This record gives sequence, C-alpha cells and structure tokens, in this order.
Amino acid sequence: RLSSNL
Amino acid sequence: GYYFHTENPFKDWPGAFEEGLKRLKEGDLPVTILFMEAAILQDPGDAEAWQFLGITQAENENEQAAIVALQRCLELQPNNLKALMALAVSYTNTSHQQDACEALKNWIKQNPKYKYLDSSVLEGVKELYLEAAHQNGDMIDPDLQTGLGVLFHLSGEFNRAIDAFNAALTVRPEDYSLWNRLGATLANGDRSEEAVEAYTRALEIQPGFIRSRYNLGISCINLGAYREAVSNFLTALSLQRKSGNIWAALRIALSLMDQPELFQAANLGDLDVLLRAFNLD
Repeated sequence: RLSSNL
Repeated sequence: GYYFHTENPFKDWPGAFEEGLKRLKEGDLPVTILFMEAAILQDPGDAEAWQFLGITQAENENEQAAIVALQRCLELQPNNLKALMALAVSYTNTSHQQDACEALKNWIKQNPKYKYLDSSVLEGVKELYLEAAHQNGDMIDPDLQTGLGVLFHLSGEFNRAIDAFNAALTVRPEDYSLWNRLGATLANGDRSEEAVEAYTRALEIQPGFIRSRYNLGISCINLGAYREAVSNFLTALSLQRKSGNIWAALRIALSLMDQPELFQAANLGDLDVLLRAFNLD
C-alpha cells in the first residue's frame, strides 16, 4: 500500500 | 524559496564546503547540511554547494527541500549533471513525470558523451536513453544506467530498472545511494526481502542514511515485521532531528503492533517517549 524512495 | 537553518553555527566556518564534504564522507548528514548551507551563505552563487545540499537533503528523507536546492543549483549551473540526475529521481518519488522526464531530456542535453546521440513523451526519453546505452558496448555508464533504471521505474518495468541498477552497481559496488535505488526498486517492485538486503547494504555503507532507514521500514511493514519497522522509523527520526512521512509510516506500523499508549505518543509525534518503548536506542 506504500511507496519506496529512490 | 529555501528555508535555511536560522543562526547557523558554521556560518563563519572558513572551509565550510570542504568540511561539509568531510562530514558527509563520515556519514553525518545533518551537520553536512549545516556546512552546506553555511557554504551557500559564504558564497550564495556557489553551485556545487547547492548540488550537494539538495542531494544530501534527499538522503535526509527530506525531498521537499532536495527539490528546491536542486532547481536552485540548476538555475545557477544549468549544466550540472549530478543535479539533473538527482532531481529526476526526486521528481520521480513525488510522482511528476513531465518534470522527471524534462530533467532527463536535459541531462542528456548537457551530457558531453551523449551530446551527439499516454505517454510516449516518457517513452521517447526512454528510447532516447536506451540507444546511447547501446552505443556504449562494453563499459557501462552507472549514471546513464541510473537514469535508465529510473525511466524503467517511471515507465513501470521493474525488472528492467533493477537490471539497470545492478548494472550501475557493478561499476560502483559501493555507491550507497545506488544500493538504495535498488532496494527501493525491488520493494517498489513488491520484492521485499531482496529490497531489505539492498537497504542493509546501503546502511552498512552509510549508516547515517535517513532515506534508507525509511525505505527499510516500509519494507519491514511489507514483511509484517513491525517491532523492526518501528525500530527503523525511530532510529530515523532520532537521526533526522539531530519530514512527517516518516512519522506517518511509524504511526502505521505502530497501529499494527496495536500498542495504544505508544500509538498515541506517535499520533502526537512525541519522540523521546518512544526511545523506550522497550529499552530502545
């Protein structure tokens, strides 16, 4: 449900 | 407009930029930022200061600033590549395709190597990167590999992107930033354990890495590891104060442990309450 940062 | 730390202790520090580089290398991001900001003060027009500042800020899991300082640097030194790259990744994280692609397009533009060489704008830039990539037959371009893995992410092909990143990582086996882009890309690609190893690698390199602690937390959630997810969130905030999104994540993992007193502390952003927790820190 989340999003990871690059 | 950029929000500067007011009353910067290092404002008169002579070697400020150089020193910030030292600190950075030694893994202290907050102080690094202080020295960078001080730098910019001493020399408003000095662009490298702005580049490293923005980047560091991004590594500080503060993206909002990372963008302002980056666009600042590019305003001064429009041809700065590290900044075009970074800014692209950041526009990515915040979900702006037009802008990410803009900075990639221009990245190629200002790139001496590549000078010569719904939505198909994105697709055009992606092909664009792919070609020049191909034109380099043997030796690869971690930065090119980067922008490419990015384009893949942004485009949605995660295996491609991951390849791009392991590719870059082959040239720079130690780039902590790249190990993060990997982990981030796997987790984002719903392969979480893999992502965790990547993050762990990054943090084994630059233990001061806020964005990786964060990303790591997200992954742990994705694994249903909570006490650990939280531990990472805390550790992060502890290092960062030295972003609310981290707070948000934490509040969530906490809600999943169903630990109400703590969850309230979190809802209030009451941090020291959470050091223990159970004998943590």
